[PDB]
Amino acid sequence: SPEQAMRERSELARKGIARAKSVVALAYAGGVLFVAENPSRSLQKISELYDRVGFAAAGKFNEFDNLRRGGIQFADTRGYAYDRRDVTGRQLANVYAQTLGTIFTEQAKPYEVELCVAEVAHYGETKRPELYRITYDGSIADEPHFVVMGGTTEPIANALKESYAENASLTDALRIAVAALRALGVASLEVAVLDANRPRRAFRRITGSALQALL
Amino acid sequence: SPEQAMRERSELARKGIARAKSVVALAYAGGVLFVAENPSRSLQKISELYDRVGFAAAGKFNEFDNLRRGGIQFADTRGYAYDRRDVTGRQLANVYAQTLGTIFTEQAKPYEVELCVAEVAHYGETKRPELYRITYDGSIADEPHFVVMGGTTEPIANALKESYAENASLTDALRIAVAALRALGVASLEVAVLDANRPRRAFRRITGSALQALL
Amino acid sequence: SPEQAMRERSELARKGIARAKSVVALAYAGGVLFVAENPSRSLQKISELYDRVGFAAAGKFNEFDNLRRGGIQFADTRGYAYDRRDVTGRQLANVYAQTLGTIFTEQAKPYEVELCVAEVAHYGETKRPELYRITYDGSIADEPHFVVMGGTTEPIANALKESYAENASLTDALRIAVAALRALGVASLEVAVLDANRPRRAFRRITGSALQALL
Amino acid sequence: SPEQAMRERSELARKGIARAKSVVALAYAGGVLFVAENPSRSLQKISELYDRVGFAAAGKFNEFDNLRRGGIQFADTRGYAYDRRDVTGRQLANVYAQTLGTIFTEQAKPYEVELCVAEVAHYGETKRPELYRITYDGSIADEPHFVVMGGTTEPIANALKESYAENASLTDALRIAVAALRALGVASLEVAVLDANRPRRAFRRITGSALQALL
Amino acid sequence: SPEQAMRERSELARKGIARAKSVVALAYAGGVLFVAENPSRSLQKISELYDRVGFAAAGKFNEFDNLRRGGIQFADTRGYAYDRRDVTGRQLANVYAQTLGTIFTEQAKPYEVELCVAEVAHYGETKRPELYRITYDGSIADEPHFVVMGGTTEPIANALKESYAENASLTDALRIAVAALRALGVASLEVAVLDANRPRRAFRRITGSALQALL
Amino acid sequence: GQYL
Amino acid sequence: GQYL
Amino acid sequence: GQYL
Amino acid sequence: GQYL
Amino acid sequence: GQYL
Amino acid sequence: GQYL
Amino acid sequence: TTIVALKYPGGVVMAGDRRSTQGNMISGRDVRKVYITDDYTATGIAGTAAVAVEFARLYAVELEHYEKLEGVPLTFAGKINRLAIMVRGNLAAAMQGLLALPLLAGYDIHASDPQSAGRIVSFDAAGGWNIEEEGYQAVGSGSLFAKSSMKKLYSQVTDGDSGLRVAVEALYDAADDDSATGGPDLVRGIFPTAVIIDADGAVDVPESRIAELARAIIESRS
Amino acid sequence: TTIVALKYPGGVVMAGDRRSTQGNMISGRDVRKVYITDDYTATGIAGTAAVAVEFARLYAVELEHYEKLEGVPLTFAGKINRLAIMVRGNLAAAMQGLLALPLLAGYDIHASDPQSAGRIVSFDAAGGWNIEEEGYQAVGSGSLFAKSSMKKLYSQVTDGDSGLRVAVEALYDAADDDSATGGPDLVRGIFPTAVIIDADGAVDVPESRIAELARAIIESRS
Amino acid sequence: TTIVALKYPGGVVMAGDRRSTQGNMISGRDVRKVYITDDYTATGIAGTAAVAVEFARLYAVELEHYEKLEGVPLTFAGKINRLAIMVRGNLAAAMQGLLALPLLAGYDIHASDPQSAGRIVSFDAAGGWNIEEEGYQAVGSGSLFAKSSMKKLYSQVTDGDSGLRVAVEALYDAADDDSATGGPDLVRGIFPTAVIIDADGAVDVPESRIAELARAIIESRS
Amino acid sequence: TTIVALKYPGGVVMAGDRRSTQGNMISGRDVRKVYITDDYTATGIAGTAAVAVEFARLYAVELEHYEKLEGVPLTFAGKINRLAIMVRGNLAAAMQGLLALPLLAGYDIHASDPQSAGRIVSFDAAGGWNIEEEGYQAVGSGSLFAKSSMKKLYSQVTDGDSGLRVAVEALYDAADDDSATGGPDLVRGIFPTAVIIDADGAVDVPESRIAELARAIIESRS
Repeated sequence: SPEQAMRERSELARKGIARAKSVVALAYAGGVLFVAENPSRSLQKISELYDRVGFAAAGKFNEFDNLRRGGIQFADTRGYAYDRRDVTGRQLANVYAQTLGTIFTEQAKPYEVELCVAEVAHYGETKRPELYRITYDGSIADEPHFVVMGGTTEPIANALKESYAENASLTDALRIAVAALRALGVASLEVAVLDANRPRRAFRRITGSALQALL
Repeated sequence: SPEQAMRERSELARKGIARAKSVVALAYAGGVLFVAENPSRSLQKISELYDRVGFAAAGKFNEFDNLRRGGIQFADTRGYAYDRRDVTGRQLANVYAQTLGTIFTEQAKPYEVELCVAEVAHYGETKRPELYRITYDGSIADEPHFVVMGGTTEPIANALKESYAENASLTDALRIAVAALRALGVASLEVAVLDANRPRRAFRRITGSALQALL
Repeated sequence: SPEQAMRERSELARKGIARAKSVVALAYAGGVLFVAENPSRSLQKISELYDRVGFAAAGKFNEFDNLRRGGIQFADTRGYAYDRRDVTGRQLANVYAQTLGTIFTEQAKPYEVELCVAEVAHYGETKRPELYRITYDGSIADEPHFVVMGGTTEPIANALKESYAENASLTDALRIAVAALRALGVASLEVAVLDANRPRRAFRRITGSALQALL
Repeated sequence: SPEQAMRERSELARKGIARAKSVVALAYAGGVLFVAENPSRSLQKISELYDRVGFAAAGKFNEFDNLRRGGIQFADTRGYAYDRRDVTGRQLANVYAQTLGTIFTEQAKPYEVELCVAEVAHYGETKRPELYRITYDGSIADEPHFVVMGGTTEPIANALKESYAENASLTDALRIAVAALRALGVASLEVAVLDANRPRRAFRRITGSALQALL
Repeated sequence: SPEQAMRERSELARKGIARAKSVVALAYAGGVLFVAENPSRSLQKISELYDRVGFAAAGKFNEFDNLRRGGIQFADTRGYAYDRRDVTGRQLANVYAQTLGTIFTEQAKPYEVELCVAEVAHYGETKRPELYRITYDGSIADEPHFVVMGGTTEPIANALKESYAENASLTDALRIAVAALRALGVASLEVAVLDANRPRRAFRRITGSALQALL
Repeated sequence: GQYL
Repeated sequence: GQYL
Repeated sequence: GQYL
Repeated sequence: GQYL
Repeated sequence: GQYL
Repeated sequence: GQYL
Repeated sequence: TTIVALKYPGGVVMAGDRRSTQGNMISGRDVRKVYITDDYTATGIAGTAAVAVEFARLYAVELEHYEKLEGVPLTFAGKINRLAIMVRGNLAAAMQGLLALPLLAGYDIHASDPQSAGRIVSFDAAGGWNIEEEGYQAVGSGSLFAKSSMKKLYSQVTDGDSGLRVAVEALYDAADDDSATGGPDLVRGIFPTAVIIDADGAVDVPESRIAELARAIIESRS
Repeated sequence: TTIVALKYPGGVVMAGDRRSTQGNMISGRDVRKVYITDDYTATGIAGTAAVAVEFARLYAVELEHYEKLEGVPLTFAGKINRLAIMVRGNLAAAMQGLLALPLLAGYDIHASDPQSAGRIVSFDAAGGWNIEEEGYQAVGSGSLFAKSSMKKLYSQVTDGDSGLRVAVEALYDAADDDSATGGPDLVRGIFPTAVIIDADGAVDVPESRIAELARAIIESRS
Repeated sequence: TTIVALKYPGGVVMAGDRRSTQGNMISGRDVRKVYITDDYTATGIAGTAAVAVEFARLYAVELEHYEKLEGVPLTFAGKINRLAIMVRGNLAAAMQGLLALPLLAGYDIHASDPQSAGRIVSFDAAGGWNIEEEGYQAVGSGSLFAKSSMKKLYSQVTDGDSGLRVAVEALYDAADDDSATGGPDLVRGIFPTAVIIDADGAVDVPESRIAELARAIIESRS
Repeated sequence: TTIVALKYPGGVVMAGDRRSTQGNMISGRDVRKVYITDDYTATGIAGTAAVAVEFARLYAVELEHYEKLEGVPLTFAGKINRLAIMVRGNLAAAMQGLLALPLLAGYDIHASDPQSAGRIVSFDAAGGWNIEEEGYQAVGSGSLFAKSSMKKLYSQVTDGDSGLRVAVEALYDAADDDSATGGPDLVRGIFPTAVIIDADGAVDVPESRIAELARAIIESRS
């Protein structure tokens, strides 16, 4: 039964995504903050998509790493094609949705990953930054408050909802995020920021004595 | 039996279409009017296919997005090849029907979408709008008055049928359309118009304060 | 079983054929008459194959539209390659038979369309107009008097057998044809003529007010 | 089973050709005489393969029609490559046997058809005209006296066997062939000859008034 | 079920791994030490990946030889493409994981191999060596003290965990390592070293009389 | 696919 | 059925 | 699936 | 594979 | 195959 | 099969 | 050679000569260089006659192909575009020597004003086109003399017949000024081809009217 | 030919002549070389007229295509980049004589200051672009004379009308200096075309106002 | 070389000489350059003899192939089309000295009047074709002298034998005027090849009659 | 057009003028030939302005691409190698005239000595690169004069500001020597652009400091 085959594929995707650590994305006052529980120190799951566009995904590391590389190369190609400002996270969001639905359909082994897209207005621009959550079957979600990735997203989404404070400060948003994801140590956690205050490249990682001091 | 698989594909198609957000298109005095109840501020199930050629469909967003992009490319190619006026929406409807029949017959997971295209006369030209509904299997039908997409088509379809008034004004058409569709809020609704009174590009989206004022 | 496979393929083709509207073409005094009950005011199942060669079809619109376009391309290629007068509808019938047998044997889903091929003598030239009846699988039949397509063939075919008179005028032929086809008002009817009295392009469509007057 | 598949393929083929018309190729004093059961008029079951080489097949039309085109084009290519006289009917028989064995092995639905080829000595040359019977499987047979194709082969073949006389006259051979075939009317029959006394092109169709007078 | 094939493949690769010799990589004062119980003098499961990057593999021999050759090719391609120092073993591990997950998913038979790579600091710079473990499915693991591989992993793993000494001497690391592996002679045993004190290329094979003296 |  |  |  |  |  |  | 086309109240007319040469020798005497492209368009091509015939054939083929494919003829900008496409396709061969210059006239059925439905479009070596506003145009070697004459002879353009006489006079004048263009041969009874396009469509001019008009003009010049 | 642009307080205006020639022979008298590229950008191309026409068509094509595909207009710099891409791609044609050099003006709708949202960008043979900072630019054969006069006349730029008058004056001067450029025709009533872009978009100038300006300038020169 | 074709009342005649040379020195004295194409068609090609033979073979093959493909011969226009296709394909190679100029004649069995069913078609270097209406035509080096004499001798054409005598006379005169064309070889008994086409079909003229006519012409001019 | 670069104790600074010409005519006056390639590397290219801009964009794009892909910036030598690859990829274009000579300066953050972390690399036509050990480098038409001036004035180089002064003086001198280089225009207030690279990154120089330094230099030379 193709119905049962697709059900089995979807449940396999659900199992693979659930057996992944929690990643949290939230838009605070100074931009958008990303925190990922990362026991590995070499592996990264939060990268920059473009100058004001950041990357977040959960699932199989190789899968979403390849997806990140594809999205980044396409974004670079598009920006070179027209302009640095002509690229919007919505564009690559649709591109990711297209390719994810594509691989889910054609490929026998699906990519059991859950990806999010966050972008910020350009420097000197006022705009509520936009969030895009894309599922394995090309299911895009424009979450207006906070994005939860991997594992049992229900408790973290609940704790984040109960304590979501719009326009929260860097440190306050960090505290809210860590309290929610707990519901740990300085290590094993990966954190980075899309800073609207940045002139061109909004992305910035947070690590070392910095991350220690901010928590 | 192949009949088993084919009817299974059809059932999958109209089940995906049934659990899909409902969009409607109306031909009114000033041209053609479109309403989609889209919560997503970014996603657009309706587009302009050409100057006086409009786009509207329901189903999986990536699917009809790809179809929209291909059709727009084809219309642009046709216009450049011969002329702007040489692009007739009837041709595009035929192209969409053939490609969707192709998808249905050969492509593994058929698209669970149903498409609409509308056409107004050129500026300073008199002609009734032409409405074409395109099914997942590729079936094409022409609606003299109105076309209803997505979800349970029967209730809203009957509502418009009982409440239709030909040559209705923009405001009257939108009021009756929203009244039937509710069977909503100013937000979560996307509307656009094929304005025959436009000199070259009949398409025009209506959002925000004007959308509130009309509603 | 291959026998079972062929039987089910033929059955699906023939049920698609039966579940279709009816069209009949006849050789009348001025040439070949094409009479169909086709409400679609925009989709046409009869077309000019060439200057003295016309077309008719019964089946899925996209399928035989594709076949019509391919045959037209080939016919134009043949005419340009050698000559307009060197092109014969018998050539086209052979080509279509090849293509239909091909699609029936190799394709997963064949085309459930039956066709008619009509040709008329050149201007100033006397000849019995030629009718070619080709089936889904490639069976070609030459009809000396009339060709009946679509749905329940038996009633209208018998009626024409008992109503057809050779050397029928436009009016007499059309009255006989509509009387047979009733086994409908002027609207929702599609009709055109291959007029040997045309110098070069024998095909001609009669529609609307002139059509109504002819009824 | 593969043996089961092959035997069912053979049964398919024998039912096909058995359920088909009958054609005969008979060598006589002036060359070889060809008579086919063709109630059709546009369709020609018999054709000329080369200047002294003839064509006669039996089965579904488009298959042997496509094969005929291929053999003729190859014959023309061979004649151009070396010479007109370098073309021998044995060449064509071998080529057809090769391709028919090929299609029988490879094709899911093989071309069910039975074919014969005739060759007559060059003008101003004496030689016993050559007849080759090639089956769908690819088995070629050389018959020195006569060839009978398709349908209920046994009664007509036996009747000719008693009634066949070598070096028979054109009229005598045609009347004998008619008698054998009856096992019908002047029309509905295809008549052509490989005529040895012809300077270059031995082939000639004998139809209508000439055939009527000869009948 | 696809899950059935996936799991059977999983324990297939696992049991292929089990039936393999034991190889260990450990970081010590002067860098990293590689020890393998290779009876064959010609065969070497250990090689150099780059000037400061070493190679460790176990499983089906030719498979990981292919991996070694491909990784060496890519590393050389990158070093020439950008710079010698621009090559980091993290990149190589990413590439290996990508291709490994690829072949695990798509290839009919996977590679029953495990991969480990050690990268040592450039000459004159201080940095802890990093050890990356890459299993058949591409699961990358960073083990900051030592990496075990092949056969009964548990006893030797426990032995090293209880016995691990940071900054162990070359001879001391050798002796503790051979003690762990016994949980043999200089022959049938492969030993090689990445020496951070080396100017450009850190790899070195310490075998034979030198190895005996070290033992 | 449409039949009409 | 095209056997002629 | 994504249906809006 | 690896979901880390 | 060769596991060495 | 042609075997002669 | 020289081929001409001028508009008149209610339609347009296209005409060209019949002479073909290869250098100074006369290779053709009755060459037909005007072709009814469709029911409402006709074209004439100057330059290499072979290329002209090929382009006429191919262009009519493309037009009829699109029309029957779509059940609707091309619009005026559409057919102009396709012709320009073909001309640009000749650019390499035109540089090589296979040079041809078309000229297109058409009656605009979709025009709001029926009287001003005539459409004359000129074409350059680059393939670009221009819609003529002077109401007249010509191509060919002696096209300069023809356009100069019809400059002064557009004052009496009033109907189909006046345009016919004016155009044939211009062709005669260019032939008087161009050796490569053939005059109306009374000895062989050969006269330049002409075609009328109106709301009723494009129609060939019967030879008798051309002959008598030429006789009148020659007598006037006598 | 010669085609000019200039920024004025509150927007930009674009204008060009109407003459097309073959060598020193006159082919066209009413050539429209300025095209409203979008709601807020228009352009004119100097060089081969056919190449210019097809470039204008094509570039507007990609603009509309991207707009529809992405649901958002391209940024000004993005349009600059695309136009540069296409002109650079035409280098091989330009070297063999198929030269066509464009000039793009547009109203940067995203400018912080509405009063300085007009943008003039010129293009070189290599395709390199420059945003003009002198507030005026011109292309074409007599572009030297037009820019030279406009150097003096830019002091008098204050609004749309002043820009109109000074631009048409510069075009008249270039025509007075260049044979290849066609001046205003009081006899044929043909005048250089102009288009105005502002916060409200790109709009064609009615020929009446152009004729008024031309007559006034001629009378001043009288 | 020189090859001719006249339309006698009742069909058409085809003939050509037998001389092949390489510069001033002779390679062939009995070269059959007239090839009976089909039942009602016969052509000869002037230029490079090898290329001519190749083209004759190829074109006859093409016609034969189409005939068997379709069970019906091509129309005369179609045969002209295919011949012109071949010629234009050759054009490139002919640019390197591989020049071959065919001349095509045929009897149109589909003509309304059997009396004027003969069809004479000429061709250019470019491949462009022309149907002859003067009723006579020639190709080859001395084609000028041929057609010039044919102009004066066509008045005497009343029967098939009339055209035969006229054609052989014209060929003789051209050979008398062109070194590259061979005259009737009395000492060798070699004479130009001639083939006649009528309602019966195209058949070759017996050499006895040709020699008779040649002797008659020589004696007349003796 | 001439672009210079100099190391100073604690970093490096590079600068270039603003003049672009097409032969002897002045085509541009405010050309920004200085580009911040990244945080600790910047470059300027001499030659074709279009090719220079294209190379700047593409090289910066490649650098950012690698940075995002690998999460780590390239080593200085790696950037040298990539830029040299890019230069060599333009060998054919340079030979046909698309010449572009980039000069690369950067702050080696991984250098053992922070003071000597500045890195200047010059390129040849073949793409060969050289780390300049003289502490100064320059490209462009007047590059020779700047080299000579820097030879004299490098003695005074002590800090960033001293390097600024000497570099702008050298640019002034090269402009005084070479016509193709634009001097500091007090009339238009346009001055050569410069960017300082040091341990904190690459920082553009304010125009006010440039203008005051240029005024001081001019007064000194007065």
